Amino acid sequence: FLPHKYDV
Amino acid sequence: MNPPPPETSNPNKPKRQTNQLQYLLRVVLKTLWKHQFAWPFQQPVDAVKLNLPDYYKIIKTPMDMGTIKKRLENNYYWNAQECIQDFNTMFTNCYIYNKPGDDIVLMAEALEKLFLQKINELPTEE
Repeated sequence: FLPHKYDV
Repeated sequence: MNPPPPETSNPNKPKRQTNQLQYLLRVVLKTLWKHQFAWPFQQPVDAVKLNLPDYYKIIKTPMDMGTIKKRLENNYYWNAQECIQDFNTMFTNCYIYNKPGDDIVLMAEALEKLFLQKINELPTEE
C-alpha cells in the first residue's frame, strides 16, 4: 500500500 | 541533510577477492539489482529529496545496494559474511523505517526472498 516514505 | 555515504574505498583496509565474494557479485547482487523492485535500494536514501528528516536519526547504519555493488567491484570486503551483513542491514533498515505491508516493505520482502534463495548456493570457500 501507498508508503509514507514517498509522501514528500 | 544527508550524511556521507558508507565507505567504499580505504587503501589500508585488509580486503580479498574470494570465490564466495565473486558469487555474491555475479549471482546475488546481479539478481537483485535487475529486479523490478530494486530501484528504492540502488542508492543511499536521499532524505533531503524525500523530505525525511527523521531517516538518518532512526537509521544509524545505512546500507544500500549501490554501496554493496561498489564494495564488491572494488573487492573492499574481507569475507562473504561482511557482505551478507550489508544485505541484511539494508533489509532490516527498511523494515525498521517503513510500515509493515507498505509498498517499500513489499519490495524489500521480494528482494530478500531472492537473496535467501541465492545465498543457499554460496560455494564453499576455495
